[PDB]
Amino acid sequence: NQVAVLYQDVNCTEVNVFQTRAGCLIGAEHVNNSYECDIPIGAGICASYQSIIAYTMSLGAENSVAYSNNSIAIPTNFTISVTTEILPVSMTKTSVDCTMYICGDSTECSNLLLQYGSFCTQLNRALTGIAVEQDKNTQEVFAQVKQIYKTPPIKDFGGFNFSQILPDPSKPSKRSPIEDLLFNKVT
Amino acid sequence: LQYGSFCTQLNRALTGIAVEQDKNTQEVFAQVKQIYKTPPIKDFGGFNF
Amino acid sequence: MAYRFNGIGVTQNVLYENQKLIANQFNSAIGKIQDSLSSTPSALGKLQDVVNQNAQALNTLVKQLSSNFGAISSVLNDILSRLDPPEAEVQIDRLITGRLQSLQTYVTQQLIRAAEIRASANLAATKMSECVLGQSKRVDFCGKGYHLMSFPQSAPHGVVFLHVTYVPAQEKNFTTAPAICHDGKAHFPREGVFVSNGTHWFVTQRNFYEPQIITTDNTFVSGNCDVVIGIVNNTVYDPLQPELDS
Amino acid sequence: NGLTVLPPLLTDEMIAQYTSALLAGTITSGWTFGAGPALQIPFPMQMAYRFNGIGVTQNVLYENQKLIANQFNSAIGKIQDSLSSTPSALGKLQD
Amino acid sequence: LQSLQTYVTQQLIRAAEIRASANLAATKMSECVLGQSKRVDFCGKGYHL
Repeated sequence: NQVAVLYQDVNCTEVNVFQTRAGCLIGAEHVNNSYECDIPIGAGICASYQSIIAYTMSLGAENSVAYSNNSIAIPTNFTISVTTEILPVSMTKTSVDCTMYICGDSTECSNLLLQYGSFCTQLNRALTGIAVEQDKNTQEVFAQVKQIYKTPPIKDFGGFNFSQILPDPSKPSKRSPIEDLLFNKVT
Repeated sequence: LQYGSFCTQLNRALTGIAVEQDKNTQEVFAQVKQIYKTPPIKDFGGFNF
Repeated sequence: MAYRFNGIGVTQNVLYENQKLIANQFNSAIGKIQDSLSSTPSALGKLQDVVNQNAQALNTLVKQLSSNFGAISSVLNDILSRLDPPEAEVQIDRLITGRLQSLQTYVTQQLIRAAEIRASANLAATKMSECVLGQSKRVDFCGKGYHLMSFPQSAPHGVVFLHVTYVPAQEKNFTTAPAICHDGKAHFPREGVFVSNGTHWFVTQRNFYEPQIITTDNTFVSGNCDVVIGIVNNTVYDPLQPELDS
Repeated sequence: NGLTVLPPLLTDEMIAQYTSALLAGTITSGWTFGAGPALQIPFPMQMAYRFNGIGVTQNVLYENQKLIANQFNSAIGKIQDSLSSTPSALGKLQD
Repeated sequence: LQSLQTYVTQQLIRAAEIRASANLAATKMSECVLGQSKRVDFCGKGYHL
């Protein structure tokens, strides 16, 4: 429950007191060591909970390659690596009735609105364009094959196991375990 | 205060821009986590850097 | 998978002679993917960011209906049933202008966010074409390392790519030379590199250590031993020589 | 009037340090440090690999090494002079 | 309020443009500095070394 306070663009003499280029920092204790950034303060200054400390951040470790005019390094083994990448594809399709929002069910308000011309039609057209764009996005990402392919019933691929990404027949959703976890983790 | 929450919207948009700038710089320049150094003697077969 | 090892510059025998180890590494990596997804909450923050931004925009739009914008009240029914048309017209004009301005701001921000989402979806379509339907040579486009393959998974309003790559490991130092001098001729490797462990000279492929005897089948000759800087003397074996010897 | 400017998180000296690390990595180890551990290699051999990349044999580089190095050095010097002598070079950042 | 809203909308448009430029720069740093590119005219005129 400990906190520190930063006052921006203020000198420390008009308000564990530290004067940075971002402002005046109260509640943090300044150290001469350098770590990776945890909470960015600014101008190269970061803060961390170790009490609360403020430090200049390090860019990384130091490494010097043993360069020579006749030396080489060759790998003798390898590693297989698997990594993830998440990308958003679409938004939710939302429609707004201009007259209902702006006037409700009153008629006098609508008669007065008719003096503003064609604003509501413009707004409706813009939202409709967004709504069709979303479906276009999903088509362009996912419908890249015109044949539905299935995997053979005997899963003999030379020792490689794909059960965590292939559909689960037990579930009613016919989703893979990883897809189940992904759909459960987003609220 | 009778106009509602316009000012909060404007501040939120500007804060989003300010965060995006630092994200841009990180994505361009911070592509290595090791700091490499050249050898003290610069003999690269005739190439001058 | 042997074809894909060829695609990154490694021979097929390297895959066929290590098939079980590679399969086990692949299976362990997929298992770790599942564990990491199950144990880390902030992994899917981008989709959650999109949802949160849209929801808070709608909440702000609905909340704006409680403002009076300089009129007597924010309720149309009360202001109509409390006043005559001559002044109700002016007050309703105030309300109408305020609500129209709020609606226009909402629509403008929605258009800008839609443009950003469209750029992201174009990138995802390019990745589905070039990492899932092929093997990519571009650096860091389909993961960190040398790209082998990729697998897609679907997520709410999004896509997840599992990139499988090759990473070198356990490197070792050797002495190297640009060419070999033999019989007053200069020899260069067809597809590898000359290496020396201190005593003997071999030729390896460049991404995996597998030394061979230097013969006339894995080298080609060009010029004499006078021009190249750093050439080394060593013998180049002739595979046809012992054949006619007997 | 309520206007203020926030400082960037990375200072100019830290961006310069990042670029110097990238230069040192590519000069001492080629493209290997971008895909795993950095593996040293002599620079003329790396340039021979890069000639192989565009469809030219290695002996072409090993037999013209001094000429190629001189051409490279002259090109870099001309880059420096051209930047120093033309004002409209950096128009985009100024815009 | 009108003046402030105009300023903020213009800033949002410009920020989108700058973000696109920075994404291009990040792709170039990955593919021309950390590797050798086969794409025509992506890392200069000629055959990229």
